[PDB]
Amino acid sequence: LTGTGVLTESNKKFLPFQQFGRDIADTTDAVRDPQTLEILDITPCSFGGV
Amino acid sequence: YTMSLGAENSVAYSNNSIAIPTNFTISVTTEILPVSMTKTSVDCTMYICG
Ligand SMILES: *[C@@H]1O[C@H](CO)[C@@H](O[C@@H]2O[C@H](CO)[C@@H](O)[C@H](O)[C@H]2NC(C)=O)[C@H](O)[C@H]1NC(C)=O
Ligand SMILES: *[C@@H]1O[C@H](CO)[C@@H](O)[C@H](O)[C@H]1NC(C)=O
Repeated sequence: LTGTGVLTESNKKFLPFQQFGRDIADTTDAVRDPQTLEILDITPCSFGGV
Repeated sequence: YTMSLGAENSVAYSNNSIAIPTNFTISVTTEILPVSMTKTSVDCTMYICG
Protein backbone atom coordinates (compact mmCIF):
# COMPACT_ATOMS: atom_id res chain seq x y z
CA LEU A 1 0.00 0.00 0.00
CA THR A 2 1.94 3.02 -1.34
CA GLY A 3 0.65 6.46 -0.30
CA THR A 4 1.29 9.78 1.49
CA GLY A 5 -0.18 11.05 4.80
CA VAL A 6 0.10 11.85 8.53
CA LEU A 7 0.45 8.65 10.61
CA THR A 8 -0.88 8.83 14.20
CA GLU A 9 -2.00 6.48 16.98
CA SER A 10 -5.69 5.55 16.56
CA ASN A 11 -8.49 4.89 19.08
CA LYS A 12 -10.99 2.80 17.00
CA LYS A 13 -10.44 -0.95 17.49
CA PHE A 14 -9.86 -3.42 14.67
CA LEU A 15 -11.17 -6.96 15.10
CA PRO A 16 -8.20 -9.44 15.21
CA PHE A 17 -8.71 -10.68 11.61
CA GLN A 18 -8.71 -7.15 10.07
CA GLN A 19 -5.48 -5.88 8.43
CA PHE A 20 -6.55 -2.31 7.45
CA GLY A 21 -9.63 -0.06 7.03
CA ARG A 22 -11.15 2.13 4.28
CA ASP A 23 -12.89 5.42 3.68
CA ILE A 24 -16.19 5.39 1.70
CA ALA A 25 -13.84 6.73 -1.05
CA ASP A 26 -12.21 3.20 -1.08
CA THR A 27 -8.89 4.97 -0.16
CA THR A 28 -7.30 3.49 3.02
CA ASP A 29 -8.08 5.30 6.32
CA ALA A 30 -6.26 3.14 8.91
CA VAL A 31 -3.59 0.35 8.87
CA ARG A 32 -1.95 -2.27 11.08
CA ASP A 33 1.88 -2.23 11.14
CA PRO A 34 2.82 -5.76 9.91
CA GLN A 35 5.67 -6.12 12.52
CA THR A 36 4.17 -4.61 15.76
CA LEU A 37 0.39 -5.08 15.50
CA GLU A 38 -0.72 -1.52 16.57
CA ILE A 39 -3.29 0.45 14.52
CA LEU A 40 -2.31 3.74 12.84
CA ASP A 41 -4.78 6.25 11.39
CA ILE A 42 -3.80 7.64 7.91
CA THR A 43 -4.90 11.31 7.88
CA PRO A 44 -4.31 13.22 4.55
CA CYS A 45 -1.40 15.69 4.22
CA SER A 46 -2.80 19.22 4.67
CA PHE A 47 -3.81 21.19 1.54
CA GLY A 48 -5.75 24.28 0.36
CA GLY A 49 -6.36 26.87 -2.41
CA VAL A 50 -3.49 29.42 -2.21
CA TYR B 1 -58.04 5.21 -2.94
CA THR B 2 -58.98 7.84 -5.54
CA MET B 3 -57.67 11.02 -3.90
CA SER B 4 -59.84 13.81 -2.55
CA LEU B 5 -59.30 17.17 -4.25
CA GLY B 6 -60.37 18.63 -0.88
CA ALA B 7 -63.94 18.78 0.42
CA GLU B 8 -66.65 19.82 -2.08
CA ASN B 9 -68.32 23.24 -1.54
CA SER B 10 -71.29 24.46 -3.60
CA VAL B 11 -70.79 28.19 -2.92
CA ALA B 12 -74.07 29.81 -1.79
CA TYR B 13 -74.06 32.20 -4.81
CA SER B 14 -76.81 34.51 -6.00
CA ASN B 15 -77.34 37.79 -7.90
CA ASN B 16 -78.04 39.38 -4.42
CA SER B 17 -76.02 37.38 -1.78
CA ILE B 18 -72.71 38.52 -0.16
CA ALA B 19 -70.73 36.97 2.73
CA ILE B 20 -68.84 39.66 4.70
CA PRO B 21 -66.40 38.63 7.44
CA THR B 22 -67.63 39.52 10.96
CA ASN B 23 -64.15 38.69 12.31
CA PHE B 24 -60.53 37.68 11.53
CA THR B 25 -57.50 35.78 12.69
CA ILE B 26 -54.03 37.11 12.26
CA SER B 27 -51.82 34.11 11.39
CA VAL B 28 -48.05 33.63 11.04
CA THR B 29 -47.55 31.24 8.13
CA THR B 30 -43.86 30.22 8.07
CA GLU B 31 -42.22 30.13 4.60
CA ILE B 32 -38.77 28.58 4.11
CA LEU B 33 -36.29 29.16 1.20
CA PRO B 34 -32.73 27.92 0.55
CA VAL B 35 -30.28 30.79 -0.23
CA SER B 36 -26.71 29.48 -0.24
CA MET B 37 -25.68 26.09 -1.52
CA THR B 38 -22.78 24.57 0.52
CA LYS B 39 -19.64 26.34 -0.87
CA THR B 40 -17.83 23.32 -2.32
CA SER B 41 -14.57 23.74 -4.19
CA VAL B 42 -12.60 20.84 -5.75
CA ASP B 43 -8.89 20.43 -6.44
CA CYS B 44 -9.67 18.48 -9.63
CA THR B 45 -6.04 17.19 -9.94
CA MET B 46 -6.09 15.88 -6.34
CA TYR B 47 -9.57 14.39 -7.03
CA ILE B 48 -8.66 12.84 -10.42
CA CYS B 49 -4.93 12.11 -9.96
CA GLY B 50 -4.46 11.81 -6.13
C1 LIG C 1 -63.34 37.55 17.09
O1 LIG C 1 -62.61 36.29 17.18
C2 LIG C 1 -61.78 36.19 18.40
C3 LIG C 1 -61.02 34.87 18.38
O2 LIG C 1 -60.25 34.83 17.18
C4 LIG C 1 -62.67 36.29 19.62
O3 LIG C 1 -61.77 36.37 20.78
C5 LIG C 1 -62.06 35.43 21.85
O4 LIG C 1 -63.23 35.92 22.58
C6 LIG C 1 -63.66 35.08 23.70
C7 LIG C 1 -64.88 35.76 24.31
O5 LIG C 1 -65.84 35.98 23.27
C8 LIG C 1 -62.48 34.93 24.68
O6 LIG C 1 -62.83 34.00 25.72
C9 LIG C 1 -61.22 34.41 23.97
O7 LIG C 1 -60.13 34.34 24.92
C10 LIG C 1 -60.85 35.32 22.79
N1 LIG C 1 -59.70 34.78 22.06
C11 LIG C 1 -58.53 35.40 21.99
C12 LIG C 1 -57.47 34.74 21.10
O8 LIG C 1 -58.30 36.44 22.61
C13 LIG C 1 -63.49 37.57 19.59
O9 LIG C 1 -64.37 37.62 20.74
C14 LIG C 1 -64.29 37.69 18.30
N2 LIG C 1 -64.98 38.97 18.27
C15 LIG C 1 -66.13 39.16 17.63
C16 LIG C 1 -66.74 40.56 17.77
O10 LIG C 1 -66.66 38.28 16.96
C1 LIG D 1 10.25 -8.24 14.01
O1 LIG D 1 9.72 -6.98 14.54
C2 LIG D 1 9.27 -7.05 15.96
C3 LIG D 1 8.87 -5.65 16.42
O2 LIG D 1 8.08 -5.02 15.40
C4 LIG D 1 10.38 -7.62 16.86
O3 LIG D 1 9.83 -7.93 18.15
C5 LIG D 1 11.01 -8.90 16.31
O4 LIG D 1 12.14 -9.24 17.17
C6 LIG D 1 11.46 -8.69 14.85
N1 LIG D 1 12.03 -9.92 14.31
C7 LIG D 1 13.30 -10.28 14.49
C8 LIG D 1 13.74 -11.58 13.81
O5 LIG D 1 14.06 -9.60 15.18
